[PDB]
Amino acid sequence: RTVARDITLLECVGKGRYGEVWRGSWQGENVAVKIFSSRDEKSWFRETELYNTVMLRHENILGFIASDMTSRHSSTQLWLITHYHEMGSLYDYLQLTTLDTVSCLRIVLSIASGLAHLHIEIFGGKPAIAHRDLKSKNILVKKNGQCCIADLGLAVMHRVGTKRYMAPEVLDETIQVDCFDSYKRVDIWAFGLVLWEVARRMVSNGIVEDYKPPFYDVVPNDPSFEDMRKVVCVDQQRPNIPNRWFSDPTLTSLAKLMKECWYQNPSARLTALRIKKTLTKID
Ligand SMILES: COc1cc(-c2cncc(-c3ccc(C4CCN(C)CC4)cc3)c2C)cc(OC)c1OC
Ligand SMILES: COc1cc(-c2cncc(-c3ccc(C4CCN(C)CC4)cc3)c2C)cc(OC)c1OC
Ligand SMILES: COc1cc(-c2cncc(-c3ccc(C4CCN(C)CC4)cc3)c2C)cc(OC)c1OC
Repeated sequence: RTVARDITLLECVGKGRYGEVWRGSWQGENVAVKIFSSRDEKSWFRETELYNTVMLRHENILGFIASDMTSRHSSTQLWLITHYHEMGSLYDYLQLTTLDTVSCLRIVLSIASGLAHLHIEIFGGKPAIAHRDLKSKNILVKKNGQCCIADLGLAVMHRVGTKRYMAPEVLDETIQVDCFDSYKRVDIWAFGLVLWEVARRMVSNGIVEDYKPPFYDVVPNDPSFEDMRKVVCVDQQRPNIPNRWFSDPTLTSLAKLMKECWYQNPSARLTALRIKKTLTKID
C-alpha cells in the first residue's frame, strides 16, 4: 500500500529559541508542524516518549498526529505534527479581543478541563501528568470558543519552566521533587496566573483592562530567576485584582478562585477538579 508521508510546509506561524511552528498541509488538511532546534531536542524526545506511553485524546489537549525523525547529511531533523488551530494562541487572542461572561468562562473552564485530564490517573487509562510550563502562549483557541493545552516537552508522568509563571517553591528551590503532587501544584499556580490574564479581558460595566502578562508591573521583560524570587517568595506579591471586578459577580468569583491557586503553601492550593466544579457553579 501507499504511505503518503509528505507534509507540505506552507507558512511560518512562530519562531523562537524552541525552533519554529509552521502551518502545513497533509492530504488537503491543515496540520501544525513544530521543527525543533538542536538546543531543544529533549522537548521532542519527552513529548514523543509520553505519546508512545499514552495516546492522549481530549478536546482540550492539542491533538497529536505524528513525531518524525529524519536523517540529514550532518544533522537529525525533529518534527512534531499536531492539529492546527488557526485562531492561534490565547496570548495572541487576548491582545486582539475582549470577552463577555460566557466566552471568558468557556475559555477558563476548557483550560481547567484539559489540565484536570492531564493531572488524573485513569486505571485500566493514563498515568497522571503534570505539564510544568503552563502559560497563555501554550494554550490555543479553537473556533468553538474552547481552548486546548499545548507543549508537553517538560511534562512528567506518574529546559525549565517559564520564569514569569514559576511557583514560589520552584523559585526558592523548596519544591518536594520526589512528590508527584508537587508538580500538579506548580501547574495550579500557573493556571491561576492564566485565569488572571483572561479575566482582565472580560468586559463589565463598560470597563476592561488592557492585556498584560502576569507581574508586568513588578518585573522586567525576560525577568531573571532572582527578579521573580524577590517578587513571589520574599515580598509574596500576587497579581492585582482591580476594584471594577467587585461590581461583577463572575469576576468576583474568579478573583476568589485565582487567590486559591496562589497560596504560598502548595498543599493549600485548589486541585484542577475543584477548580472545574467551582467554574461550573459560576453564572
Ligand atoms: C511514516 O510516516 C508517516 C506516515 C503517515 C501515514 C500515511 N498514510 C497512511 C498511514 C497509515 C496509518 C495506519 C495504518 C494501519 C492500518 C491498519 N493496520 C492493521 C495497521 C497499519 C497504515 C498506514 C500513515 C501512518 C503520515 C505521516 O504524516 C502525517 C507520516 O509522517 C510523519
Ligand atoms: C496519523 O494521522 C492520520 C492517519 C490517517 C490514516 C491513514 N491510513 C490509515 C489509517 C488507519 C486505518 C485503519 C486502522 C485500524 C482500524 C481497525 N482497527 C481494529 C485496527 C487498525 C488504523 C489506522 C489512518 C488513521 C488518517 C488521518 O486523517 C484522516 C490522519 O490524521 C492526519
Ligand atoms: C504552543 O505550542 C504549539 C503550538 C502549535 C500551534 C498549533 N496550531 C496553531 C498555531 C498558530 C497558528 C497561527 C498563528 C497565527 C498566525 C497568523 N496570524 C498572525 C494569527 C494566528 C499562531 C499560532 C500553533 C503555534 C503547534 C505546536 O506543535 C506542532 C506547538 O508545540 C507543541
